[PDB]
Amino acid sequence: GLIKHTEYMEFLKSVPTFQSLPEEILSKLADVLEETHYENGEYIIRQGARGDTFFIISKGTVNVTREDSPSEDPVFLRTLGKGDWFGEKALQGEDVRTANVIAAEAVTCLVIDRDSFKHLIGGLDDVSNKAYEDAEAKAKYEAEAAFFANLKLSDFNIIDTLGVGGFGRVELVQLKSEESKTFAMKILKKRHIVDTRQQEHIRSEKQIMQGAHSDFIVRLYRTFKDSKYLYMLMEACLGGELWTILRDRGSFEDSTTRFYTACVVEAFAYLHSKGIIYRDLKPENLILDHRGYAKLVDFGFAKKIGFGKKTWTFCGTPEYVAPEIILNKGHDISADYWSLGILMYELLTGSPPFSGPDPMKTYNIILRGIDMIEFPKKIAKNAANLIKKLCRDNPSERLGNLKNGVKDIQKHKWFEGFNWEGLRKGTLTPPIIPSVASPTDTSNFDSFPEDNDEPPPDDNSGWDIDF
Ligand SMILES: OC[C@H](O[C@H]1CCCN(Cc2nc3ccccc3[nH]2)[C@H]1c1ccccc1)c1cc(Cl)cc(Cl)c1
Ligand SMILES: [Cl-]
Repeated sequence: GLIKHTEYMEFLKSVPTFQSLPEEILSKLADVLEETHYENGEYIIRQGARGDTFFIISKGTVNVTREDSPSEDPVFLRTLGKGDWFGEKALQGEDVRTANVIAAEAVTCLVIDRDSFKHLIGGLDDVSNKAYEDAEAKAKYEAEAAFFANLKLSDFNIIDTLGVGGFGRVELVQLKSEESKTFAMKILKKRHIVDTRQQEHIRSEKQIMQGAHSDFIVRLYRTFKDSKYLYMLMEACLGGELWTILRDRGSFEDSTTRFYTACVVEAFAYLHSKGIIYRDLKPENLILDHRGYAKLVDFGFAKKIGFGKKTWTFCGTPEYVAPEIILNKGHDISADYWSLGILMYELLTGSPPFSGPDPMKTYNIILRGIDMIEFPKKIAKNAANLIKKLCRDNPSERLGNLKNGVKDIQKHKWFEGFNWEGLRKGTLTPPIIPSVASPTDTSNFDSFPEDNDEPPPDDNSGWDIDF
């Protein structure tokens, strides 16, 4: 009735994930949630039983257990209480139960069967169904952390090397439990991080790349650590390094450059919506996937910055540094729009616009401006017009940092005919289609010799505590 319905309504509002949901759904749940009771030691669920009902705990506690074999004692897993739940696989179709749920005292559950759950599912098209699908997406990422949190470096095999540098190297790893699942394992020498004073640069890289969920940014699942190296488990983008494709091809066509520039625009639009400056854009920071879709890979120089505030660190490759960084005036999200203009220019000509024989000479030609450079005939009138709008000296006057934000870059003449929606959907046909025969295919990468040198010194300082 009305009392019991409001009591279920007031209860669901106190449950961690169910409180964020619309009132429509909460009332529809409270109409069909049934109340079941159990005394101490009573089995709510038995392992191996076939079931169609989900349970939320309204009163008491239960003890979740599981036996891994017939002739092996049952293992204890956890103790759930008020607001917790269990049995949710039963709602998709999976009948067989994989763990025993025993009552620890007098327990009361609010229950819903698969049929009743499946029929409540079918509310308002984009009103009720909007926040539900977003709540189940938001929920999946804590479960992804839990999956990777149980693994160890010992659960992986090295397939082949993807990259090598002074930093360490990127190895293609294969999960032992699943031969179809491949990841890029970036292994970093800790003394190189300490020698370069990159402790916080990498501490922020972990925080940002794990927090990010863009199809235009390489995913970072988790990290590991030992006394010598930091290990970073990311997604495998087997399409190849953009800087090698650009090297092998020399330069890129207007249409080819457009697709890659657009992939960056979406990546930036995501980062900028969270107050994150990238600051490291250059062909080296881009990697294609097996479809030929580009993603940003290194977040070493990226920084989370509050809305309306500036940062003052002087870093980055001299050819991509914005004027406000050089001038020790502050800088924000708007420096990434400058980098987009520089990236466009190099992708179309094979060489960026500002370059001197050393950093200080390069910084002098950047300060003279984009208006002081003659654009080759190769660069199309529209591409050149966009590069000049993105490379304006004043960060306030810059395209992307004006009235409409990143939509002003998206809406530019150069982008007329560009299917922005098919790019976000993944249906737009890329310009360079890579040949990836399997998840273990590193043929789109350079050949790297095996590390024969001895390992670096230990580092047990403790700045790696979070890894
Ligand atoms: O699958 C059932 C679905 O799952 C619940 C109960 C089980 C956990 N999950 C969150 C969740 N979704 C995941 C998807 C993938 C991996 C882990 C995940 N955890 C919850 C949730 C909460 C709000 C919106 C969507 C789902 C459910 C949704 C709602 Cl709104 C109401 C009920 Cl009674 C049941
Ligand atoms: Cl993603």
